[PDB]
Amino acid sequence: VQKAHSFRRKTRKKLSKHPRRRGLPPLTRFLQEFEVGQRVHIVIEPSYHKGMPDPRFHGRTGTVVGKRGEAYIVEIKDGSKVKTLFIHPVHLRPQK
Amino acid sequence: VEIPNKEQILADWEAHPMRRPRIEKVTINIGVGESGERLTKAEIMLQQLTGQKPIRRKAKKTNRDFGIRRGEPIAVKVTLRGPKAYELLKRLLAAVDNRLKASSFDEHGNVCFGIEEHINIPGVEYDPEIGIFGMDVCVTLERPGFRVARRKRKRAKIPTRHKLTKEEGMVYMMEEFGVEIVEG
Amino acid sequence: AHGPRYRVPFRRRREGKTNYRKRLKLLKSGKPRLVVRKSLNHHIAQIIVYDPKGDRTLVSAHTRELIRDFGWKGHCGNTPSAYLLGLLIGYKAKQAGIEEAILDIGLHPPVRGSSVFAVLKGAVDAGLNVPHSPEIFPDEYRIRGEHIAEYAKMLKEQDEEKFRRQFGGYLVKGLDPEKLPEHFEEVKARIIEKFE
Amino acid sequence: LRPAKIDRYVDKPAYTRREYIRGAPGPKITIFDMGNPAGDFEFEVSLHTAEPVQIRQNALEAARQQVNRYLQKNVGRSNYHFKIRVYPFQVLRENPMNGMRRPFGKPIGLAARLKKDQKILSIRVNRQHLKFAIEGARRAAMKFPCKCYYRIYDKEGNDVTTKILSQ
RNA sequence: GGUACGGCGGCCAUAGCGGGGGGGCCACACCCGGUCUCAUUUCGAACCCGGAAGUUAAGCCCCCCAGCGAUCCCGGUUGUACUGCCCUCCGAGAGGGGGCGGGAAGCCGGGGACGCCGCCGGCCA
RNA sequence: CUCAGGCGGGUCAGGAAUCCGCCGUAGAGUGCAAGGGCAAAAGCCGGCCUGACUGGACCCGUAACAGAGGCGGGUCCAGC
Repeated sequence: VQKAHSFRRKTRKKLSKHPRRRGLPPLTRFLQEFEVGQRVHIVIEPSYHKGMPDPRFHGRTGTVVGKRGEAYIVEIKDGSKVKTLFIHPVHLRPQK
Repeated sequence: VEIPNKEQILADWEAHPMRRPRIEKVTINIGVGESGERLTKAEIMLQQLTGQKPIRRKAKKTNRDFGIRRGEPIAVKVTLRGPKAYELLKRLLAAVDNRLKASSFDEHGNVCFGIEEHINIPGVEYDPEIGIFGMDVCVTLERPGFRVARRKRKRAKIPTRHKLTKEEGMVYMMEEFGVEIVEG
Repeated sequence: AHGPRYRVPFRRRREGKTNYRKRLKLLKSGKPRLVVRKSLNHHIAQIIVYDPKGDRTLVSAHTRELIRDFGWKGHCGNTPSAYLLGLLIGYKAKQAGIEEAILDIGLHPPVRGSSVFAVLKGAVDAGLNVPHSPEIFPDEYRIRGEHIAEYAKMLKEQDEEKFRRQFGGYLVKGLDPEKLPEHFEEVKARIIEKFE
Repeated sequence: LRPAKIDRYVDKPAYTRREYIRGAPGPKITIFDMGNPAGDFEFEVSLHTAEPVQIRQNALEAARQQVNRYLQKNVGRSNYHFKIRVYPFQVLRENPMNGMRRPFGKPIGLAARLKKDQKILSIRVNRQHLKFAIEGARRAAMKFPCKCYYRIYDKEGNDVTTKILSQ
């Protein structure tokens, strides 16, 4: 039986959280900032349901191309085409 | 009964003034069991006996066997603290003979009993509104610094050394007022 | 702890000092926060800014400054003392240069007419503007200290032992509970003269 | 019942979750310990399989009955301890026959899935009845669908098969 | 610059839980009383207001431990289990094997671990 | 403000009515399947309210890569 893709389709372990990590995260990730042209990983935080990108892109590295409101604009390369995402910084991580 | 540690624990109470506990609250419950005019009668009874307002304790879950429905006001209760609580406890404990079962004490030196008919400065004014007379009375003790676990800010847990025990509670009751029995 | 699935809260939450849910909302603004805290005998007012390594406090004021540097002879845990400390911290912040801040009463309840809001009124009067609504401040007479003087007069009219127990430290320090409003006006005058 | 060669091998995924397997049958073997489990017996004869296998509950029960009767007859209730170390968890299903249409099978039995060099059963006994223990192990091995061997261990647990048999 | 002082924080158990000893310059507490501010679906219990008669018994602060929990290093099991690429290598089959490249989990033994950092003030100086 | 469940105590009251202590990492609840997330809360109890609104922009998913009418969702500007 074919099943169409939904937001939380086959994310039982991907969006799960460690038992010792329960609760809200530390505020550093919430309050972090990035600059245009920076490269950032996408690590979704399950406990924060706003500004969440599609779990399809969880674990990918993108480029910051601006910031509207509180969310950052991340440009990513899916296959060969370009996709723009709006992600809250809590879901993002700097690339060292 | 007989407490073997009375002497050295007396040395302890006298040596450490802050180790002396006190009755923080006496709770009196009237389990009326039904939401009728008897409930109001018990409410007014405890109002004129204690002097403060009652509380309508509702029923959790529904049980047809006892003729109760969830959320129905069934029983009432009142909490007494301070010197007025001391006086009320004295008169209530005098109501019945000044004897307490030695086994009724909890693990943390908390004791309580029940009275199946008003007898404490009772007043024969029961025909107008009475009939549900009967009261579960439990007393709680505490060494002074137990508000650490009650205050919201910087709440902490008291160690095992600083909390009461059954023997200390019964000896405190004996020393202050009243006597124990061997309950058989 | 019980096992591997036991979640130990943050250190500050375990100690019951910081409300992280409110911390996040306060820090979202990005402006400096005027942190106000109170003890059994003293008040603390500070101006703090965020720093991921650890938040940095720029201007801080303690109520011992009132007793030593400027001269105070009253209990440092009352609404008038809170107002004086708020005025002092506002003047200090304006001297520092910062012009705006947001109040931070920690995990104290927001009950109107309290010491924290007395500090807020003192700061806004000093000049450091903080968003607020005037209805939360304590009464002007309360800030001037009329309540303590009234209680002292009532106690003196009543049995004097109650008055002695209540204010056994003021008399030895050398201050009568009466004329406290005059003492407050004197301290206010010296503060304004020094800072203006 | 179908031939045991159908279920002999372990190529299929494990099928154990009774919360989701509907109509799964109940065990036909309910006794796993016989004799004197508290007794102190010097030697322990264990039967090992030489390859991954699945042993049906029917084979387990047949071996249990044969070995228990033999040991009871030739040793005595209190002079041995016979144990079956493996419980049947795998569920064996068969196609309900339509033909090959909607062919998912329905539960028909259950079996125990065993890995290489794993122990199936153990007989603890003293030096007097070691030959009886060995014969019982051989009789049990005669009832299983794979190749099996037997080993003799002391109370420490080190193999002494060759030395004990030679002596 | 000293301090068995506090406030705001970072990593968020190698930091926790549970125990033993010691302390109160200042400071933090317990503690005393509810006229006023504030509140009890009753209760000054909590929250709030007014203080210092008393106590370091508790919180708090300093030093110690390996009982539970967590987690770091070393040795054994062990290059074991598992696995990527090639194969005219062995097997009736299942499945194994050679060369090159990776490499556990759990358990056993010995150490570690009763937190480490940032900013600013109080008291002394 | 903190739950389920449990231990000890208490007149009627019993396994189960209402109450007093201790333990309690969620073993409760969150309208409804399952999964994920939630402890000074997203749960329980209350106060006020109707942003379940108007005019628009851009972006992701159904439909990876790789085309789409209709639809769902996300990030925002302005008005009230």
